[PDB]
Amino acid sequence: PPHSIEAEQSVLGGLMLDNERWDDVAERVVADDFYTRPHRHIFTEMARLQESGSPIDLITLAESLERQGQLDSVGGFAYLAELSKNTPSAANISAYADIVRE
Repeated sequence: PPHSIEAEQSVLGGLMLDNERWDDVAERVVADDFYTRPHRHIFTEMARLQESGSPIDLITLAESLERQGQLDSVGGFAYLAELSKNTPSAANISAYADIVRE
């Protein structure tokens, strides 16, 4: 299957809905593997958060990006909200993580 942005969206959104699938995703993809700037930024952020013991769900994430002035640079809360809603829970994050890797 093709790369596209939807795949990236599903990885990120999916990670927001399930902070546990992180290790799997991290072992398959890296920030710079993402097309868009927003996505690389969000990914780096989730990396920082998760590597510091903090959850990477929508509320925690949006909260940290705002306290850092970077919320606008990522697409604002509206976009993070969109990623959270658009990605169905019935998806294989590891698969998409791999699709994004190549």
